[PDB]
Amino acid sequence: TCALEGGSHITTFDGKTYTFHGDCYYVLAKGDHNDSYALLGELAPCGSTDKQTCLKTVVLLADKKKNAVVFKSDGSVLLNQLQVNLPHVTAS
Amino acid sequence: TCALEGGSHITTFDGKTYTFHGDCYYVLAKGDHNDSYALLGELAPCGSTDKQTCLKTVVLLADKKKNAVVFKSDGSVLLNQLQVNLPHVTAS
Amino acid sequence: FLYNLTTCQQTCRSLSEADSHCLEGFAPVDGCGCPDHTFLDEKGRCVPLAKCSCYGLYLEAGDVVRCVCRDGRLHC
Ligand SMILES: *[C@@H]1O[C@H](CO)[C@@H](O)[C@H](O)[C@H]1NC(C)=O
Repeated sequence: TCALEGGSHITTFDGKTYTFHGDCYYVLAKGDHNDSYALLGELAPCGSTDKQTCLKTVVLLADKKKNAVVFKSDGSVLLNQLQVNLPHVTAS
Repeated sequence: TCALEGGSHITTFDGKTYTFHGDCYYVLAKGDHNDSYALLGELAPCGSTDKQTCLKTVVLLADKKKNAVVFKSDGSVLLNQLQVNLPHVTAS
Repeated sequence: FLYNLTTCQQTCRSLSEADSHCLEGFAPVDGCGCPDHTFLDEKGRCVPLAKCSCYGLYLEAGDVVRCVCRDGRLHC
């Protein structure tokens, strides 16, 4: 289990907790082969200074990287820039 | 173009118009290989007698037959027994 | 307010599939939910098991197909 807690506290799959405070989209986990998946995540400043950062958007690029799923920080799950209704059960 | 007009007037891909008046789910078109797709359609009686039939439900079994899409006769497009919001653009 | 809310404590529409979407392997979370019985209805409060729903559109507990709408399962 990899965890991304607080604004900036990454705990890797092998222990190893560390603090980062970024401002970009970052690759959190991706499969190495050519395609499999890629999990992104926005770690941008939410408060006043640059040291007050927050997670804002989780992006999942699945199914041979042709389906993009976006998890905004107000609910609002949207598939390929279009709102979806939950639950949403598919084949993969 | 294959057309299914009225309650019961099938026009095949090669001309050949005919009248049927069924009461079941029927296979309208399906791919021959092992999977590709299958398009069903309900032709059930809607009026009083059995000769007053209507189209009621179009069922599409796509993406290696793991995704079922249902077109009821009041709008109400639903994917895998769950309502969807339109438009709904995917990879396939 | 619960401390052990899980995916498969859902409505009787989840009982219509009952093997399609349960997804074991996650962790329980804490939110608003119903107690050990009286499963969730289509909207609003959670009525008991006898007059839950019959899920197609979720029909009320007075409809006869020949399947009388009953507690969770249908006599089909
Ligand atoms: C959660 O724990 C309580 C114990 O107070 C009990 O209702 C039951 O074990 C759990 N509830 C569920 C699984 O709905």
